[PDB]
Amino acid sequence: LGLRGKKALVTGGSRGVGRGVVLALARAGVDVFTCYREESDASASLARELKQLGGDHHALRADLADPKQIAELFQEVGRRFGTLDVVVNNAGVISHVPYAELPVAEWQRIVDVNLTGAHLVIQHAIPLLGDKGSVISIGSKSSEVGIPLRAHYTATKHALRGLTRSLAKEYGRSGLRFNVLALGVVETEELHALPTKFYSTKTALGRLGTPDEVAGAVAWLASDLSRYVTGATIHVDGGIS
Amino acid sequence: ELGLRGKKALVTGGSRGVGRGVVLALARAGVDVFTCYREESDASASLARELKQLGGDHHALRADLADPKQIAELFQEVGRRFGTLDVVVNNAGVISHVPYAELPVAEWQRIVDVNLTGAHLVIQHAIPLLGDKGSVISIGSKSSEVGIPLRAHYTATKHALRGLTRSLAKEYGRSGLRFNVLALGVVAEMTKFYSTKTALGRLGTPDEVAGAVAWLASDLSRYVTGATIHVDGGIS
Amino acid sequence: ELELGLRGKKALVTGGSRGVGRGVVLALARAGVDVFTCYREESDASASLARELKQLGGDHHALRADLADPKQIAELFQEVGRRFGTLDVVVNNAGVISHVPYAELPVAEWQRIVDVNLTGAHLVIQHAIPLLGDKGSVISIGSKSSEVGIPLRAHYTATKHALRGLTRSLAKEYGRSGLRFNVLALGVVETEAEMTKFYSTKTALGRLGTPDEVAGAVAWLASDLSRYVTGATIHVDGGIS
Amino acid sequence: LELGLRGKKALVTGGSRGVGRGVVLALARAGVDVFTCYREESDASASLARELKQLGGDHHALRADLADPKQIAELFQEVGRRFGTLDVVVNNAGVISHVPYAELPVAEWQRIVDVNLTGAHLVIQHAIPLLGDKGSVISIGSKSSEVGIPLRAHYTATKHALRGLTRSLAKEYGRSGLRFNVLALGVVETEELHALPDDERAEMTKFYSTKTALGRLGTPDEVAGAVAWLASDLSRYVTGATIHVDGGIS
Ligand SMILES: NC(=O)C1=CN([C@@H]2O[C@H](COP(=O)(O)OP(=O)(O)OC[C@H]3O[C@@H](n4cnc5c(N)ncnc54)[C@H](OP(=O)(O)O)[C@@H]3O)[C@@H](O)[C@H]2O)C=CC1
Ligand SMILES: NC(=O)C1=CN([C@@H]2O[C@H](COP(=O)(O)OP(=O)(O)OC[C@H]3O[C@@H](n4cnc5c(N)ncnc54)[C@H](OP(=O)(O)O)[C@@H]3O)[C@@H](O)[C@H]2O)C=CC1
Repeated sequence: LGLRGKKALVTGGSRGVGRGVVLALARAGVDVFTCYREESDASASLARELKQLGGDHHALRADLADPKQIAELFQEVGRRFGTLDVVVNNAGVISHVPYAELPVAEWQRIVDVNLTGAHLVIQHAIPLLGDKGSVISIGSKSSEVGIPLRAHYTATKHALRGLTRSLAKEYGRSGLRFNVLALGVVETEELHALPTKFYSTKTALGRLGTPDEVAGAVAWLASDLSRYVTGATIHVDGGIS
Repeated sequence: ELGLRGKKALVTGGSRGVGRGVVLALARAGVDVFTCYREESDASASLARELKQLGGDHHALRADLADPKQIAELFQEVGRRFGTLDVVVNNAGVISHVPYAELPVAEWQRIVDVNLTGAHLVIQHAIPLLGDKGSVISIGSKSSEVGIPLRAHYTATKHALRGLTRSLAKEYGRSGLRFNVLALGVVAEMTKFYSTKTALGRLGTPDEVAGAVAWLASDLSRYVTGATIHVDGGIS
Repeated sequence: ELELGLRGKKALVTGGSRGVGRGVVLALARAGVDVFTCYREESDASASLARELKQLGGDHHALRADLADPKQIAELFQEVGRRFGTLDVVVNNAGVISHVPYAELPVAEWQRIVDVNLTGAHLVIQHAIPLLGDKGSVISIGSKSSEVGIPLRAHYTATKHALRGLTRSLAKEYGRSGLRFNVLALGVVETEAEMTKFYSTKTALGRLGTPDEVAGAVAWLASDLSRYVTGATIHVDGGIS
Repeated sequence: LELGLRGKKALVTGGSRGVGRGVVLALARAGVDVFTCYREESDASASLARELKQLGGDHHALRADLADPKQIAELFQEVGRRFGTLDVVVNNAGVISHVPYAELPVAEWQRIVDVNLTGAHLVIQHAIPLLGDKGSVISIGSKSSEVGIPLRAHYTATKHALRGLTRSLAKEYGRSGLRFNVLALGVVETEELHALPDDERAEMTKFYSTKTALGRLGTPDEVAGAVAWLASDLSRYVTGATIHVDGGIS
């Protein structure tokens, strides 16, 4: 595996899947740079824990819907890190709106964060990945299945597959690998609600996913054990539907 | 058979290429065809004439699909001239060959605004006009599965059309609306580079696209929704 | 020019006495296609089929032939050669299924599902290729379920998925010879209360399929309107899960 | 984040040559007790047994023609008798041939079906009682089964069948602690290296590297990297999936 000493950027790592991937990479000895949109309890506790671990980690506010802020985020990634080994496009948004009522600004918001943001993050990171780098984008199985009231979400998550596939062709001989992780249903802040079975019935394993299991796949794509894996969609979904 | 005669269709980007073939083939079959283009050209003037000469209630207006209010205007005129729609064909799209590291954000936005947001807005405006029964066809690409250097922004948008279509299929299926994607292949030291990749050894023609479009517009495909139909000659 | 142009063609449809095959056979026949069909055992289904084909005047033939036996596939095609001489359309529709727990699946039941669904489909195609000549459309009946997975039926989905891998190489091999090969991925189709609503909830259209809806797709693939379609998996499944 | 592979017990079919030999040796060097099989006594099988002996611990290599259900029963008598338990199964044994489809004799179709599809099915069916409440079943597939290749339709039919088998088995046994996945391989250099050279000096290598994104063929050890992950608890939520280890070939 050999992750110790690498430098990784993980967008949207203050909550859920991003927070699990960030903390798991850090405990493995990866220098993890992460970002978030707004100062909240989650990012404050995230910085607190990142400091409690031994490593060169950073957590900065950056709204990926604003290309200016992506440029500033990568200014200080190159300032503090200088290089990157792993980029993990994980930041994303979602909303449940009937399609006929979906406002143009909410369509544009989901496109700007989930798709244009991941693209700009990748584009800025290409110079800093160098001779060798692994780019991982978080997709979802739902874009193959289709879910009502979230056509704008599945549109963006499926676009990441088309983006990754062409990028893998373009930069393969440069030593850069691009892949997508197709996620099932991962338990995140369902703990904030009160009474899961609806989705567990759809899985083959009979349980929802955990952010650390996504981290297990991210760690493999970060590792040289996957050095011949590029342009692929890796399903980490428990065989759902 | 297909039973297309009399139905009403909107085909975006019908002045040239694949769109012009679909528009002209649907018109000759007795379909009232409403099409649009981005800029007044010899192709759009030639198109407007050939349409005006057929026994048909055909229309061709200018509408830049990267401008949401030109799309809203386009559908005000479709609603006045047609009142209703049976089939919509998201064909308008753009492509450019740019080294990814050199791709400016504006050219990225242009491909997204036309290929992705445009198709979404056209669909969103057309749903009221389709009523209780309709068939929405979006033009995709086999290249979004293969990957093509210098065109990651293009394959991003064309693959987005599949994720959109799959969710719209499930949202509007019980309302009588069907949503599908046509994955197209390549439509002489260039013809044969692509012919060698095909199973049939030849490039496609717009009228063969019209053959699939016609099937998806008919009740013969009434149980087909949320699908990606490959019209690519088995390429790659 | 936007017409199917099926009148006068010659078609072979395997397993045409019940279910999807019977619907495809009768729909092609009513459209003026001379239909050759087969079945495994003399029943009233086959007797009803022959009586109705006689009532729809045309050069139709319905013979007994067990596709699990390569000797009877060979003779079926001697009869096809005698009576038709040529073929325009082939529909690999015949297939068997059983619900057996995978650990208790006997070798003979596995082998019979393989013999009929896969080896039989392959022998039908191998025998039919000479009869198709310069131009022909081969259609194999697949299933959407082989992408989803169904417990107690891993042998069924194994064979129905194998038809896709066979079809795709066959399209590459014979494309320049004027032969097209495709698969119809079927959803749940009404044939021979709780199950109807159980599967209808999984569709996008909220209803199960009809054999005539399959025939609508077969009709397209048999037509010149699909002359550039080959090596494809066409889904006729109502958007099922 | 660790592969906890030391001490596990694996069965890798067809381990004397090529990809399976790379997977056997890589797993054995990692502290996995590896059971493997082969069809005929060759110098490849003897070389494998000797190199396994230079390692530890107890690896086993036994002849078993998987076109014969009786010899698969023999193989699993010896596995349950020397191991008693399995943690990983890799369906790697496979055959291929170039026959013009119109010339393809029925016995050659049946041979490819017997080894690539029925053989793997019997191996999985015999291995389930030994995998218990936790196990990982990996089947070696091919990217070529979705691109299509002339003169090999019988091969791509069987390699694509493995995906349909795997997906339904994942649904059926997922709640029992068993996971099932496919590794779709690209062009992996094996002893391609003997049908040298000009035929091989860049005719084969260059034609296939042009199709890849990385511009190079795969090695058995890179396949072993994927087999390692799927055998590990880092992939405990990965089941019913087709993992592409193909260098982006298309
Ligand atoms: N939850 C699930 O079931 C699964 C998730 N996914 C995908 O995994 C990824 C993680 O999502 P998930 O964990 O579920 O939800 P999150 O709770 O993680 O919410 C979004 C995360 O990304 C950040 N974020 C949102 N918008 C921005 C923005 N403009 N700029 C920077 N950061 C932003 C958020 O930071 P902040 O706190 O400041 O808002 C937050 O950390 C998503 O892409 C999702 O599509 C798909 C299938 C399984
Ligand atoms: N480029 C590639 O290598 C590709 C690999 N694959 C798949 O990887 C797997 C192995 O590929 P490869 O490394 O080339 O294997 P090889 O063709 O080089 O050798 C096959 C192995 O399987 C053994 N084996 C055990 N039982 C049998 C049996 N009944 N019949 C035949 N062989 C048996 C063989 O033993 P023996 O020494 O007696 O022959 C041999 O060790 C195959 O399933 C293949 O489909 C998929 C895509 C591409």
